[PDB]
Amino acid sequence: EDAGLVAEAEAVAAGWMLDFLCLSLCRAFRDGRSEDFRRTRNSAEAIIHGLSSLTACQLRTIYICQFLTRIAAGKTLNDERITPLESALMIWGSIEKEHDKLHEEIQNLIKIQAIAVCMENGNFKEAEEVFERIFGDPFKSKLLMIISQKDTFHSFFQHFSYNHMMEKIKSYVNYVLSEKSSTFLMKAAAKVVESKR
Amino acid sequence: EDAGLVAEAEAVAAGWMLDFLCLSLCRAFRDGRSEDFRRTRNSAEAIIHGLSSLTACQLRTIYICQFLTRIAAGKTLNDERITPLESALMIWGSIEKEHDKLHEEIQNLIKIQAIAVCMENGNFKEAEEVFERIFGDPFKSKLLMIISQKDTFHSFFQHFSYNHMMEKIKSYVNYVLSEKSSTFLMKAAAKVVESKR
Ligand SMILES: Cn1cc(C(F)(F)F)nc1[C@H]1CCCNC1
Ligand SMILES: Cn1cc(C(F)(F)F)nc1[C@H]1CCCNC1
Repeated sequence: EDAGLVAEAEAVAAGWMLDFLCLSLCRAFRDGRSEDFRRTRNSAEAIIHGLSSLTACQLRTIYICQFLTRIAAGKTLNDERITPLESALMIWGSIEKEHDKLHEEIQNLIKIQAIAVCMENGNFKEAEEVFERIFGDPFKSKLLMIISQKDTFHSFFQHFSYNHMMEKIKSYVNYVLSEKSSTFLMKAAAKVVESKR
Repeated sequence: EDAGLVAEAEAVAAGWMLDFLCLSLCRAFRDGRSEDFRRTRNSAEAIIHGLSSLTACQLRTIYICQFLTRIAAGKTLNDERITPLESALMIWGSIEKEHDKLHEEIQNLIKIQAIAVCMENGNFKEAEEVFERIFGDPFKSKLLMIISQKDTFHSFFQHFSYNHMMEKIKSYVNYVLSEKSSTFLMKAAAKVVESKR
């Protein structure tokens, strides 16, 4: 047995499992299946840990899974003092993707919602700390005012709402879902199902 | 999109990942790759948690993975007071397999080694507690004597040694390895490697 050619096959299968788990994480996120998302995320992290080295494509995949995990935990709320949406905002800006009108839309919605979710939980000191971390040198003039006067139900927040953020993210998720829908593992699995029907 | 036919495909792929991870756990166990075994075991447990229901074949697979994890931790040495080899002995007796001459050989070696590893760590009280749990109503007359006189280097233990146990287990592992070597995921992965060479 050639240990090298066996490890090479294990690496090909690890990459195949990663793409399938990303696709399952995207669908669970879109479908609102919380427990399924939690279980699939655990499987993806374990598969990723087995891989010693990742390609640029695989890095993009794991970063999407990490971004979705953070968005899923936004209203919850580890190793750092930053909030889950602030953490999603760092991932979002570092994913190797085109910075189109949808990228900026999601980015500003996450920035706004990182503050709004603190205010809605009654954490006004945290909203102030999140604000200074996100804006420390376009909407800063308005947000500082809203946070200062503790106006949780300002009309600005009703336009840039959690649902508005969640819909823009869910439409980004649908593009990733169409791109990876043709990956090896899911395509081979769907073929088996159709053979039984 | 038919949510039912998507979940069906996800279940087919989960079963495919389980067989591949079992095969990778068997090879890592046989190869002495401790860290690889640890990482693959973590991946297998996460995949198993995603599956709501398992077939008899899949139950046999997870039980082999659990048995190997326990054997790997035998000289270490959670939720119970039983030792890892005592736990391997419960799995061994409940795996749906033929009780051949190799089954009884592995069983008696595990029974003997569950006591011997306690004595070798200087845990003579634990060796006595393990003995009464394993024998509480063939070698009991001899083992009680060896444990009573704290004879860690008795010739009985040199015949039924950790290596003797480990070799019989490694030859069982090789039969499982030949049986699952033809599973979908590993066979498809190996085909890709040969296409590149
Ligand atoms: C490394 N990694 C991969 C993933 C996954 F989302 F599953 F893709 N998640 C993590 C880590 C990132 C830091 C916090 N803990 C989890
Ligand atoms: C359920 N399960 C599956 C496996 C695996 F070995 F990965 F196959 N291990 C467990 C559990 C068994 C009880 C102790 N903790 C781990």
